[PDB]
Amino acid sequence: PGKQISNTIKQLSNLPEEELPTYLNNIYEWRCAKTDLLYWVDVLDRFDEILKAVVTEYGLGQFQNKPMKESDKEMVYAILKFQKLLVENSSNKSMFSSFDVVEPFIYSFELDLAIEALYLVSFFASKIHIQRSIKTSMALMKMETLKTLIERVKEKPQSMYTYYDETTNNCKRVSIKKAVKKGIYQEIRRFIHAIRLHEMAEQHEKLKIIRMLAFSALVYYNYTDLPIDSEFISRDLPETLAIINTESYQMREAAVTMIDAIFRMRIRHSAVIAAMNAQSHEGMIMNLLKKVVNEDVPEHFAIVFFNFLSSCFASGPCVSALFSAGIVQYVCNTLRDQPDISYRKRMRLVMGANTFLFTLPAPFTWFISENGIRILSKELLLAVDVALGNIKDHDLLMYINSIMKIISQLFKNAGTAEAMRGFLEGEFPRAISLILFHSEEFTPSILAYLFSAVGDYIHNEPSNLPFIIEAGIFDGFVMCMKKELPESPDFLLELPNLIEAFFLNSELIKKIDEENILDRIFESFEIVNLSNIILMYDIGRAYGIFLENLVRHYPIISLTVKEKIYNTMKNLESMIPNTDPELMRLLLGNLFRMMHRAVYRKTTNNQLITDKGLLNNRIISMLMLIEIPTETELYTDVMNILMEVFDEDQTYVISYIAKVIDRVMKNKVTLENIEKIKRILLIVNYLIFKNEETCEEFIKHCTSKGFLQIVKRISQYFDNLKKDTALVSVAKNESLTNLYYSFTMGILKTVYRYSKTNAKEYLKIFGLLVEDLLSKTEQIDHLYYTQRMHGLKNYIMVDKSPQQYPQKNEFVVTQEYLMGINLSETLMEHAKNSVSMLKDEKITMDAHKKVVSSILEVLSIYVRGIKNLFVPVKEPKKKVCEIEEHVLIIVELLMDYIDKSSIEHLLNIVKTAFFVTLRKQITKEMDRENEGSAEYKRRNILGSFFISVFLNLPKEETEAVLKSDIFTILVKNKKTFKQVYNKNCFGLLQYAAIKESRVFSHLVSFIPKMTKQVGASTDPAFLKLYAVGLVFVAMRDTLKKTTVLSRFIGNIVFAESTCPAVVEAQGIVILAIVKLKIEYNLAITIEDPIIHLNRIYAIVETAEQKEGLVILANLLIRRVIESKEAAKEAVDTIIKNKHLGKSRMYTVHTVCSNLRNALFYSISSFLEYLSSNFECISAGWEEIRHKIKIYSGLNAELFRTLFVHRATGKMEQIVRIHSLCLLVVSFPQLISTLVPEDYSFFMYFLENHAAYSKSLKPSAFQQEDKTLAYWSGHFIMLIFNHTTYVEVKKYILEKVLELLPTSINATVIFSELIQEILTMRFSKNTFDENTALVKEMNCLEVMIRSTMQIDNRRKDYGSIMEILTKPMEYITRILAVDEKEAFYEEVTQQSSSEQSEKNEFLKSLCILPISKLIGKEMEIFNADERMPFVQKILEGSIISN
Repeated sequence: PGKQISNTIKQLSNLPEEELPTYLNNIYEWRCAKTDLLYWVDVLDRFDEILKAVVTEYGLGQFQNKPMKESDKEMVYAILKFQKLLVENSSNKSMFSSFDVVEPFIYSFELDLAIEALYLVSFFASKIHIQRSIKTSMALMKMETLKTLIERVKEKPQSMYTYYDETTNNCKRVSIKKAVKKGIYQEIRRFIHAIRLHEMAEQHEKLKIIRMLAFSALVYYNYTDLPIDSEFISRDLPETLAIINTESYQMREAAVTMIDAIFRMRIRHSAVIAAMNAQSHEGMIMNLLKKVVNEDVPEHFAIVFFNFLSSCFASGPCVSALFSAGIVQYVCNTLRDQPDISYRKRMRLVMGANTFLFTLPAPFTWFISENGIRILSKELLLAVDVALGNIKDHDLLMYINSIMKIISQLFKNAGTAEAMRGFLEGEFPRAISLILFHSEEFTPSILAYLFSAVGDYIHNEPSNLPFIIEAGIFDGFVMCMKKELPESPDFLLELPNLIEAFFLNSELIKKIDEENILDRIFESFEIVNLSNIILMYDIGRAYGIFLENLVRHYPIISLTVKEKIYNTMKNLESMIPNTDPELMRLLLGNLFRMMHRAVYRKTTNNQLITDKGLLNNRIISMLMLIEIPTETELYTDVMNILMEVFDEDQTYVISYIAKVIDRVMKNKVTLENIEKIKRILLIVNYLIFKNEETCEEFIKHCTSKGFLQIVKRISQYFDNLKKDTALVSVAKNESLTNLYYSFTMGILKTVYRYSKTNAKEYLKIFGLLVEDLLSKTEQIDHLYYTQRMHGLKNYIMVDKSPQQYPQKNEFVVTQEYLMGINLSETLMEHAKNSVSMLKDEKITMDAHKKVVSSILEVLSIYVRGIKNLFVPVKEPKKKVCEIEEHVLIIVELLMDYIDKSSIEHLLNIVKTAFFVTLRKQITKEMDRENEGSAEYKRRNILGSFFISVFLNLPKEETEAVLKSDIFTILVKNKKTFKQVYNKNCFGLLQYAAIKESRVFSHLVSFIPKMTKQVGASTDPAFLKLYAVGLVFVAMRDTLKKTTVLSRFIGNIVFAESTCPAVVEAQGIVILAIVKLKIEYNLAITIEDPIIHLNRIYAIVETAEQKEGLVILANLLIRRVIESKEAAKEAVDTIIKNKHLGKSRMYTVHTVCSNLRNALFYSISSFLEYLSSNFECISAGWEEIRHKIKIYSGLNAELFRTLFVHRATGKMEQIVRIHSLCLLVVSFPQLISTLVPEDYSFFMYFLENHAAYSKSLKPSAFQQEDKTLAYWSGHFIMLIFNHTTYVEVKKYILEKVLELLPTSINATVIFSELIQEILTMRFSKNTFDENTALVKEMNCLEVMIRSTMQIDNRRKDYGSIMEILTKPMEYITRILAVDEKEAFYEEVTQQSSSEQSEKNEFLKSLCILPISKLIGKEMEIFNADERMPFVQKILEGSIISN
């Protein structure tokens, strides 16, 4: 911002609309630096909205108010002109959203509005070729609307106007000469424009310049993807240059802007130069230059024209042509010949120069050869000698700025080193000395470019340096620096460069040391006003690099630089506590980011300027004063430099921080001191954590008595902080205790993880800290026990075995460390005392649960690595048996207080008590003999207690651990078997039953007792248990037992239910019973399942997750249909699927897992297949040598009976037809035996299929309607594809042909029916007979008859035609082609939640192959079991066979 910026913003925002033009007219030109548009957002919005109000008052559609007020027009005219004036010197113009209002001003009746708005448009879209981002801003209006102004305006050019319109497609006139009423005299706007051009001819020159402005604006939006031919440049460019050369100024303004637009896009610059006459010395732009220097031109047009020239000077060939014309000699002649030209003319000349003296090197070479530099010296000296003794002339100082810059970039460019020859010889030294001696009254840019050029020339050669020196140049420099320095960025940016350039000589170094100019260089940081500039630019990095290179090349002043810089850090640290916090935050950020690169580098002489002790003193003094956020860059830099210093020498750093923290500790207790200790604890935590490798001395000092006494005093002070809550709140006390404990944890982890840590020395400090902790525990206030006990848990955590070996959970050496402390006695004391308070009822029950869970986990993970725990081992059972006795005592003491937070730890305890057994570390014989053991009976009675405790909870909590391997042995006892069977928690029963065999040994005996309770049990768990038990006993009896299955006789009847779980249970029971009956002789007889089937279909409507219901229904129905031979052949095909792969498959287990469905389907079939056609399975003994459907026993009558079911509801009919599709796909042979009369029922299928049109989508539809239509059509087309049945196909093709021409939708859907009939090809020969049958009936005749008969004049008629193009074309292509290639041809040659989930479920439904159907249906029976005893015993049977 600034002073004028905000003042103009507020004036344009507050001044009334009547007074707005009055103040606007004062500011004729922007005499200020380039700004940004983001500050005038409010001004832009106000001007835009008042423009909307004005134009809406005018109508924006008809311009009804032709006689308009002068106040509003003057207001808008000034608003536009000065908005433009503000905006040419602005930034970020892609956000300009006021563009949409200017279009009606172009067509407005007052053409001052139009000229101003089009001037704004010209400026805004003149930058398209450079920025290219104004596409969004200027896309508010079309680029095609204003094309009515291609025609040239003459003296009343046209009294005839022709307009072109649609539909009529004719051109005619509308009278304009009437002009009776102002209302009627892109199309009414075009009519208004016609009236403007014809009726009002007095202001015909004005509308003429309007038309040029509008055509130019169209060019500016887009110069159009352009018809660029040779003739385009041949007429457009010469006509425009003649326009500029001959006619007036307003229109040549648009002309020069548009030719600049044409130039900048950089196309056809060869023809542009050729027609441009730019290579001639007197080209048209140089002709304009002569005109401008001779006769005055308006400032706006002059600025635009010279910006056009500057754009021209950017391109290569263009500047080459201009230089060949002699632009350098031209401007040199104009400069030499007359001194009376204005400063602005030479300003424009040198702004051109700052481009064409750097675009190409040849103009620079000729300029050097043309004595140009000395001419510049002459003009500069005369300008400055006129300057002296007079008031501030803005134009003169801007000219001097321009001279300084042009010389600065001329010297800086590497290829422009030709100017070094004539600097000293010319009056450049005198001019630069004069500039230095009067720098106070000059623009700071003058001085910055001066310093830049001086430094560059000094660096160019040291030959002429003294001639600079004793000429008083350095004297003038020093006396200039003595006065208060300018507050400019570039001045202090370029000062170090000249300092180094002077340092190129030793005498200058000794003199600057004598005069100490570095004082100001260093002090440049601590200025509040300049601090903003320091924020903006990267001054700190520049200072750091400068000082680094200075000390690198010149270590002579290293001592002085060091002393002065440390004095500067001390001075800056002095003003920290007594200034606004953000000020030190940002100043310290700057100072640290500059010392980051200034000090601690790897170059030479940096070790001289890196002092560890003093820098540590200053950094610690900084640290104990200010709080620093983590995410700030200053935090990162201070951490980086401090860790580098610490890594340089850890010992002195830790010793010094220790003594400083002790000394500040012994002072008064203050909250600021609390912040200091907090931050010091945090920083020591980070430095401990970041330490990758540690020296042994650091570990020893951490174990030194001084360090531990410091830490114990810290603990004492923290306890003092715990004295009162008002000073340190409970949250603050908890936080400080947590951070202190975290420090202890970190140091303990570091010392333990240290290589070959001294066990005794580490245990010494560990014992000291734990005894301090337990001493602090006896205090009555136990509210902080949570973090203390978490701390002791972490103490257990740090002393743990590395467990590097995978699948290893056992203490390596930490067991002895743990047992050497007698922690068990402390556990006993804590347990009894906690139960004592439990009797005292002063603790919340949930708090009691969390306390006992904490105790349980402490004990569990304290003992889980104890060796030979519950192991009957002879020698080491002296104390581990005592530990087990303690554990049983404690668990007896806490028999009634096991919570969900404790059940996992109880599982951990039981896992530890049986670790080797469940990990199969037993030999099945050592376990078989270890029954008579003290540890064995102990763990038995404990397991009894755990079962008793677990059975005291509701089902919800027990569901978490319903599947644990511990129960496999817990229920293995028949006593516990029946005890938990009485508890009715059968999920454990199924899981352990799958995982264990003796549980089945008892369960099969149990089954006959509960065979009677099955009837209408209405329980999921009981029924699934019955099913799984029956199937498992059936397979076990097939495994050469047999006689057990024969003894089971009974019968069960079922009732009706509405709850789903009951119906899935009944369905699974039917599955099991029918599958067992069809395969094996079982005396249990059940009724006809079809009643339960229609139950399922009647109920699937309301139930959720119908996927299970439908899949079980389909599987059971094919079980009913299928026979043993069909299943055996299907299993054979499944085996052959892998058999043809001939992979390696060395292990039996992987093959069994991949084919679990084949194994568990019918074990007899797979066993006989492996006996005869054995696969390529190594079988654990070398390698083995390796190597149309007709089915019987089917139930076709049931299919026929369900065929005429004719249900009513939507979803169950959809399910039934899906089942029909699946069964016919699986079993096409059943359709062959249907009654020859049922074909009349296909009417329903084809009708409800054709009722809905998927192509012509009707609204108010349901997704279920789409599903029904798709599936109904799919069923019949599947009959076509998958069946070789001719007569039924002939009958149905008849029916479809008669029903086709009934209606338009019927015709479309029937043509699509035939299309999908012919598209996907089931088989080659079958497709051939299909084609023969379809051609025999000659469908084409009648269907094309329907094609042209229904032709009617209607809106959707045409759309129906392109819909129907594809079917006949495809049929004709197929039919005409012979049988051989016809098969080879192709085409084109929470209510919402339930609805969404059921729709997605319907979408998921599709046809699947039988094998994965088996897999997913019997996943329920296997319960996704991986390695049961079933697979092991089957592998044994296979191996033995």
